[PDB]
Amino acid sequence: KLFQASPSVPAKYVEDKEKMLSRTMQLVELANETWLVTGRHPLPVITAATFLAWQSLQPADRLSCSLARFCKLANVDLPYPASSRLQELLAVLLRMAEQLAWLRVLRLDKRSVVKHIGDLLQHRQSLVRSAFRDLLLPP
Amino acid sequence: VSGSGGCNFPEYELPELNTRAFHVGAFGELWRGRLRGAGDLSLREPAADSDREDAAVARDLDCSLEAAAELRAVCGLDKLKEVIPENTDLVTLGVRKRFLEHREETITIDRACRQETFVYEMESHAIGKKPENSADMIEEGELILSVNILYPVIFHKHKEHKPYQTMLVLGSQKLTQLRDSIRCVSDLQIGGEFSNTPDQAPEHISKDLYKSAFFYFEGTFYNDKRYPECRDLSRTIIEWSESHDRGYGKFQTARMEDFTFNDLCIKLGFPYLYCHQGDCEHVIVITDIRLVHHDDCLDRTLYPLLIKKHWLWTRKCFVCKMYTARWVTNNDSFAPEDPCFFCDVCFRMLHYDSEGNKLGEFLAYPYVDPGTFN
Amino acid sequence: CVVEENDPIFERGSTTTYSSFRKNYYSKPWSNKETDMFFLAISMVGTDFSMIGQLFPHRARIEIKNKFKREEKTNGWRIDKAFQEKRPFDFDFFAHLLQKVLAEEEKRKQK
Amino acid sequence: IDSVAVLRGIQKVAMLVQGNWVVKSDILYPKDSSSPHSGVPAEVLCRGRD
Amino acid sequence: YFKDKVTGVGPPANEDTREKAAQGIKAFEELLVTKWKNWEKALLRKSVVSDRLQRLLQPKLLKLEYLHQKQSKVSSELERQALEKQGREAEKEIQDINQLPEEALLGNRLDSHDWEKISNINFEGSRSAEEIRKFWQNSEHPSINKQEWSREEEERLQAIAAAHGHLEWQKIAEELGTSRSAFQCLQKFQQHNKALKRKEWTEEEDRMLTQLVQEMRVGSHIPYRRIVYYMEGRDSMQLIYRWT
Amino acid sequence: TPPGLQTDCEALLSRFQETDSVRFEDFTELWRNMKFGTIFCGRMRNLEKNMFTKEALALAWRYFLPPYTFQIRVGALYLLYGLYNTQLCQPKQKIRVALKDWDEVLKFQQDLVNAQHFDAAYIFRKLRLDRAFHFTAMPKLLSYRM
Repeated sequence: KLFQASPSVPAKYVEDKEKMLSRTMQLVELANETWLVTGRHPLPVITAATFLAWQSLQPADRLSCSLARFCKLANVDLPYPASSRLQELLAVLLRMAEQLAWLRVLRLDKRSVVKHIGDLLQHRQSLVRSAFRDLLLPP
Repeated sequence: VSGSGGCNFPEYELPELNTRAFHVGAFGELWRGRLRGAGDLSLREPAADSDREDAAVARDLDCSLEAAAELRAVCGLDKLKEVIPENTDLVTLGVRKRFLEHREETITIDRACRQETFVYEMESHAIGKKPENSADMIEEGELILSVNILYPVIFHKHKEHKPYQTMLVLGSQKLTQLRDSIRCVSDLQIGGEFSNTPDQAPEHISKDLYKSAFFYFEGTFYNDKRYPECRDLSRTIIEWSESHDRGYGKFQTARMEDFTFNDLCIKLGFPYLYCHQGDCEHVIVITDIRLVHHDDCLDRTLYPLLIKKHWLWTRKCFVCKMYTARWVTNNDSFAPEDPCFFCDVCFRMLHYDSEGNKLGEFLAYPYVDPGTFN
Repeated sequence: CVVEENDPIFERGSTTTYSSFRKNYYSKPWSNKETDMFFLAISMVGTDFSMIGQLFPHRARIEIKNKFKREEKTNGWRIDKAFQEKRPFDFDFFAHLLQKVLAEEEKRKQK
Repeated sequence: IDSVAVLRGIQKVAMLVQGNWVVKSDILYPKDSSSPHSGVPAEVLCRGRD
Repeated sequence: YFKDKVTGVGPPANEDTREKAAQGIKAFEELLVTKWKNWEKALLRKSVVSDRLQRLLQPKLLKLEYLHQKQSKVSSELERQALEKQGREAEKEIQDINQLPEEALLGNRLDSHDWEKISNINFEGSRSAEEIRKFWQNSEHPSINKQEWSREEEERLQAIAAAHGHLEWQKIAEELGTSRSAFQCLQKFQQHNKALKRKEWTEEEDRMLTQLVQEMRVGSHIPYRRIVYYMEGRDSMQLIYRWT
Repeated sequence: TPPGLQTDCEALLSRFQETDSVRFEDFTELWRNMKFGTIFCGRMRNLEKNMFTKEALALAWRYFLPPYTFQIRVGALYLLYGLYNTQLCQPKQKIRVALKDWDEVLKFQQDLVNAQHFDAAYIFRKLRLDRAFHFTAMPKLLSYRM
């Protein structure tokens, strides 16, 4: 329901459906190529990706929120392993950012990395190639 | 509709935190009927004097005509001991010694009470104030009402809203008096822009451009129509309240030129809300209500008293730091930050040449410092 | 007719729902001294699950079964060591030790 | 209605031409509106009409 | 709960507020100026250097990706070697850009920088775009001499200001050659200037001094700041002797 | 509340219990030993002493609530009367009385006048003659900010 400014949702959280869909597609493609669709249920990965997308579209007023807050606001039952998938995706994004000179100089973290998801997705190919040049398996 | 539900015997709603709403107007009659209250004149006299006390008490309360009860007088007055709190085993003596020790530790002189001197003078304004004429003296048993407000936000941002002022008003006075007596620097603000011509004299302050002001007391919105320029701000509050089933019952509207403080069925201590000039808000609290005493000011018109004008820190000029600011810049060409402050001498030399030609592109407005009323 | 005995509830938005496909049967955890008394009960009774379940009011039959299977998969050496030693069948002293363990865990919860 | 109050509101939305009041361009063309015949944004219409 | 009784999670807004805010009546909600912090300085430095390095790398990275796409599409071996050499040149360019010292990539004060980007992304909407723009243009920059005066530039400063008429301090500061912002030298000029003070007191000013007392004085305390605000030239320190 | 006074009131309340009867002579005998009216003058008089005496009167009348025993009622009444009568400071801080508290003193004064304790009723008659009450709806002012 984040696409419409209903009375139950503050106008600040509203977003464009097309941009959000594109961002979530890029995020899940990054996940698909990084071995995050094999074995694990899709729904948690999709939820983590769309949450990261919604956050990156306006980190100012959304970075303070969490996955549970987003799910409650969207009125959608959050998958239990969604937290683990979100953590793994954030770790992958961090490992990718370490290769970008300016981001590696920023010395970002699991929380402040969400804002730079745009630049990461822009050059996801070389970044994931470099990350795999140093695979993904269960912890 | 008559006075809303309320009992003139205030019973607490939350013990010691708030009380149920009650018709304050009835207090002027209730407590004055439960007790005669006569004697609001300070007629205390400067032998036959004891004969009056006899001829009174021997028939009112005491049955014995012997003046043996004067033991109280001779003990209280004559046996009263220019003294130091020492040589006795009392705990108040101990706390007084601790206070004196802390004073002798750092405090050098007693003239550090200007913040207290404020309230002292504002209270002395209420004593010894004789009326202008016999027809202007307050009547016996007049109801008095106290009130507090919190306009500014300049105080601590990381703290509660403690530091602002308290007021005092009489019941018999009209509500228009309380409306026009409330002082808020927002009314001194001026619209438009001044960079085009700083020499332009203020043509009209917001006090006249926007006179609309209303109160909110238990669903009773009292509007004002003294002047033809004001507007009914309550038109949106009723629409937004009746548009959705928010649980707020219908609110009753009335005028201010025909309503008195007596019919105010309100709670004491509850944080009411008063607003003026569109959206300027002031959280209000009716703290206490009492009848007139023989020690209060006798002038009725002079009693919208601002009994406690809270201190305020005037903004200094960011350039010289030795004068009060009057102009805030916007889109400045050299200010390190946009909300810079400048005084008259600094504002002119900043962007105006000898003949007053506007230099560079910038915006400026007349910053009426809140200290104007403080 | 009921006079306000139930409270309204929102349940299912009739929309896309998560596919749980899981039933997490609540299994009471195992304490150290509890595991020790369970091991000595095994050594005293053997591999009879019915008797163990009977003498274990704090546990369930399936819980004892899973614990025994895990100990066999992980600590089979301790299982064999316990099966080598023997001790007179103790139904009464076993209940006394159960009460002692209950008091011990109550004390541990008080701390 | 008092003259000053009327004279006060009219200056907000109407602009004087040859002793006559004319409504401001932005009032007739809100920023989210465009030309019904060409579709150019209201900001262009504001400049042209003024 | 301090602001408003209506302060629900989603609070409404009235129509008169639009008119109030349209006429430039900014009175209180915009004067909340705050100071800086060391972590804020570090964040601003990192954000600006990262913005510059990103603007420098983006074209090179895009060209490298295009070269990869082309060498994956083209089949001729000669063109393959040509594109490999081109990507090696681009690789060395990217390397020497990533290994560039952080003094040349800082540019100047008025260098082309996206302030809204750094404000909304890096600062997370903590500081306005202009609030960081000005802070990096005049407050935070290596080209600003942080050393204090030597009591040798005020003479030339005031001489040039009297020769020019005190109209544009910027040009005066540039001609004086102090390598500091106008607001940094003016604070010391007006601190050494003598015209700020006043002199022997006249008789007519006593009327104003007594009126400002009969009108807003309080007990034994006299708010001399009100006098400094109304009466020009008189500071706060020696203005108390006028009533002591 | 002033912490130092919460102990002084309880200390002087011991001498109130020491009294054998309610006749005002016991208070005249007490005054000679427990000169509670020492700080009434002090070394400085300002809002400091003003707030001091205000809080003192308030917390002392607080001990006049119903649950206290008759002897403690008489003690508190006489203490407040003497305090108000010894206020030589510029302002005359009158005791603050709550509307609800104006019910106990009614039967208190009735029992005092019916017992023929002429002094007990004359003290209240003089108190009323001085107009030493602050008629308020509540005994104290409070806010929710804290």
